[PDB]
Amino acid sequence: LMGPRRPSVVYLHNAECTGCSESVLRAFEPYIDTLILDTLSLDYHETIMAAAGDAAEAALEQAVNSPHGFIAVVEGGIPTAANGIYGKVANHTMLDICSRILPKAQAVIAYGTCATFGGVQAAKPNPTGAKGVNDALKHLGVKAINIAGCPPNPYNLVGTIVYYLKNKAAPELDSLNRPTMFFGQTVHEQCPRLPHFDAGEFAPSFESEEARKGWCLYELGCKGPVTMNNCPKIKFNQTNWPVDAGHPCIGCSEPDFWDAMTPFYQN
Amino acid sequence: SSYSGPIVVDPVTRIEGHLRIEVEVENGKVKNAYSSSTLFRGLEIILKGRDPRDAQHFTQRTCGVCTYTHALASTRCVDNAVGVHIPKNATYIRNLVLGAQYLHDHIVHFYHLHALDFVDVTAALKADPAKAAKVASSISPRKTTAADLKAVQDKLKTFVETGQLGPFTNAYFLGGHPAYYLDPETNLIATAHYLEALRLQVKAARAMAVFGAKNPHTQFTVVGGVTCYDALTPQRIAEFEALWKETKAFVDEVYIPDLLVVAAAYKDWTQYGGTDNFITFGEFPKDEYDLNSRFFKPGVVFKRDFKNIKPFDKMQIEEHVRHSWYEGAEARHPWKGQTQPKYTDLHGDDRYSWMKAPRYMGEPMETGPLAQVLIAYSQGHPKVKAVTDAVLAKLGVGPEALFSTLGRTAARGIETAVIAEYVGVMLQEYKDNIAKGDNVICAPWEMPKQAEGVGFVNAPRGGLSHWIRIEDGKIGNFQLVVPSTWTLGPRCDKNKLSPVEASLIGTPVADAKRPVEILRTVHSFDPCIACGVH
Ligand code: SF4
Ligand code: SF4
Ligand code: F3S
Ligand SMILES: [Mg+2]
Repeated sequence: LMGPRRPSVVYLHNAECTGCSESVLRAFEPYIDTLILDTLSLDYHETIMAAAGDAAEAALEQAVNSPHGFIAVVEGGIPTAANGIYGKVANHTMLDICSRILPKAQAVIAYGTCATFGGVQAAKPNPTGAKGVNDALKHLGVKAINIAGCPPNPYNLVGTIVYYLKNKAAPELDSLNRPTMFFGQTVHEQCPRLPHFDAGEFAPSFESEEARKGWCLYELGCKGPVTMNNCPKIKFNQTNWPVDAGHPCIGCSEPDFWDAMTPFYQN
Repeated sequence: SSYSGPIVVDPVTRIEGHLRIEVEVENGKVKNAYSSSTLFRGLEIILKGRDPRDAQHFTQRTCGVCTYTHALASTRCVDNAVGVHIPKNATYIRNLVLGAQYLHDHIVHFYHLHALDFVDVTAALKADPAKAAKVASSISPRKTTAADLKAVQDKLKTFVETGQLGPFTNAYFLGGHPAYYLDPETNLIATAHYLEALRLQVKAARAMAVFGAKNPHTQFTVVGGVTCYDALTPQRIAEFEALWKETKAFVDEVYIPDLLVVAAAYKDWTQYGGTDNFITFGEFPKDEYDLNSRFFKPGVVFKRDFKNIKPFDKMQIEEHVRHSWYEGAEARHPWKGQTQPKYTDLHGDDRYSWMKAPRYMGEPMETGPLAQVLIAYSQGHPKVKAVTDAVLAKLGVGPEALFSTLGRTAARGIETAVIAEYVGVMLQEYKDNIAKGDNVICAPWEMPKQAEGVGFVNAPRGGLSHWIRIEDGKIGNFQLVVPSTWTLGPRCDKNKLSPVEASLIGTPVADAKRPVEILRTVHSFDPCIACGVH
């Protein structure tokens, strides 16, 4: 898969929707072709890799056991109920897969709220006992860098990897193990509608003239004040973000947000 | 050298989600098949008791490949339950984002998920770029030169020589493979365009974020309409239009010519992976309450009898669990749906998948581009007929060729081309509506305490439906019935093989250690296991 030269990345998919992988495909300057050809060696990734079945399993072993070392990027929560059986790949539970592989990584990045905190399948009543990576694997000493969002900004993944490769270390992390360079500000403090919030100028409904005029979406449920992310600054796809599209923030980079931030249209 | 015995492909890569395919091979051909979906999340369980307005935010996370589609289905479903008739502009904006989703999804599927089943990337290094450029220029109005393709070859050569093959590690074509047919030049053309498509899809996805906030996982839909007042502005409309125009040019000038050159080389693939029955829900409405107002219309076809398209009756859907890891054996209509997991391991009590098995009047139904295209054709859809006929003529094949893995793959391209053009029609209609002074994008509505609703989307993989029972103003039951559930779910309580299972019978396998022929058929359906199981 890899040998010397480019740093090896092993990308794993647990209980996920593949939205985080799709977000990586949206990488901009650098784009994903530069990342895969020049920056990194993407040595396992079930969504785009050529090999399948036994050949994919051999590709993964070859990467994980390389003397050159690898970085793990993990998408999805780990289902732990009923001894892990709710999620299997190659007939191994995801819990087992991740327990065997992640302690061998030089660094682990949990990419997306599912991998970081449990995510959507961990919302009540959590039938599969889905956990974030660090929760699930605490006992093995795994401490993944958490890049939260649903999905995160891919700027934040690339920036973290670049930093790690340059500095041979994790960047400063917050108390949720998220990089402070991306997660140090609330969405709200960065929001263009903040002057309306301060003036108590709130849209009372989506059809209202106040919404048309771009008034604050707090009364319609916006969780910007309690959410740490860089959305207003970086935006998505080089062009927009939820509140500029007129819709409240739903809190998607926070732990337990499915249950803590709901109902999404109330504050 | 003809293999008899099992083959397991686990993981099936180059799909969304976690699929295990099991086949029995006799004398080098598949005699039997099982489609085993190996991740469950249980979103329907999680939704119980919640605010119906919250459903679209949860269900969008069914799947990030077919992002937006579930938000749209849930919003259509709750719109329907509350009886709101959303403004014309909300229909246009919702439809335009969906059109953009189809273009993004199908371009990535052909190049980044399917094509490695047919393209030997390493053989592109052997190619003559001048010859390759001539071929490329002959198939497309876009002119390609020798230097253009040599740049690709030089980049690839550096990559391969580093010994770090990355995503190409252990590819079934490495070393050569008897089922891979392309010459070096055609491999080089396809590889060049694979790489180009990695950047083009960025623009295709950006088109969705212009109105929809972001991709993946849009954030512009609400019960009653949409939120994006900025989508009315000439600047955002122009931004969308420019991304759409560039995306359409890629569809027309790169994807479809590539699809045709590859199909022409693999014409034996008209002989494998046919199916009998088709279902489609229609898409791109004028009237949110009338499926027959959609640009593609709904319909049902049994045993390839396209002369007798049946109306779609939503009450004739039931989802089976007898061969699934749920309690019992009773099929349910989704307004009486049940999601009661009970794992028995592979083939335990004859159960082998986390997907339910949807049946229509008891029958297994393919859904997705081949169903949408064939039914629309048979309904006299002029744009679908013109494009389909042109593809058949180019390939020198008859319409029977469509009932196959190649056919299905071709139909995905046909639909992409037709949708790409129709997005321009919708866009113009949207502009016209704004020009008449209609600036409304959301309608008021009220939550009933008790209601039933259903929302229908024809998504890039086919007929998607979300079903709600509202009780005390809360979600009493919320059921998703998803295109990949139809296509890749298991057997039902009548033991009928699902479309993917049945389509695999007869597949030749040259080399059981590298069973690319199974992947070709499976990938032709564009499986989404997060979708299928939720
Ligand atoms: S974090 Fe969100 S987008 Fe990423 S895998 Fe989980 S549900 Fe999907
Ligand atoms: S719209 Fe949301 S993030 Fe912006 S000012 Fe209002 S509450 Fe804060
Ligand atoms: S919903 Fe998520 S993407 Fe940003 S605006 Fe709020 S943290
Ligand atoms: Mg369901």
